[PDB]
Amino acid sequence: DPAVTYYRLEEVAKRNTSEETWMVIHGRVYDLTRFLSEHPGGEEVLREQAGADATESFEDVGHSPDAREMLKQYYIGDVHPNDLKPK
Ligand code: HEM
Ligand SMILES: [Mg+2]
Ligand SMILES: [Mg+2]
Repeated sequence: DPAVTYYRLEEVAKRNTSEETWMVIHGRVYDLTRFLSEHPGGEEVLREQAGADATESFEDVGHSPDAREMLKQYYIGDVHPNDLKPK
């Protein structure tokens, strides 16, 4: 619990603009505000899903091992349990 700060998806949803962009990937929240400019796939696809769980798009694109490593530096917390899928 403790080493983990939780975020309700309703809060994540509000970080959907260039000033502060967050995104959920496999139950974890990422502050990608500084990452936007450096994303090889470009900014637009990230703006389209900012504030939301983009796990499915992330996985369908087929990101590389180094892409997944890059996620870590932007990890800020976990999705609140109330917002998680039931199974
Ligand atoms: C809205 C979610 C995301 C979408 C739709 C997306 C989409 C894409 C697309 C379309 C490409 C180019 C495909 C190709 O290599 O031919 C790409 C490449 C890449 N993306 Fe994303 N991306 C997303 C999130 C992220 C995140 C969170 C990171 C990590 C911080 C990331 C890191 C990369 C990197 C490093 C590449 C270069 C190719 C690779 O290493 O796999 N992307 N992305
Ligand atoms: Mg704040
Ligand atoms: Mg590695």
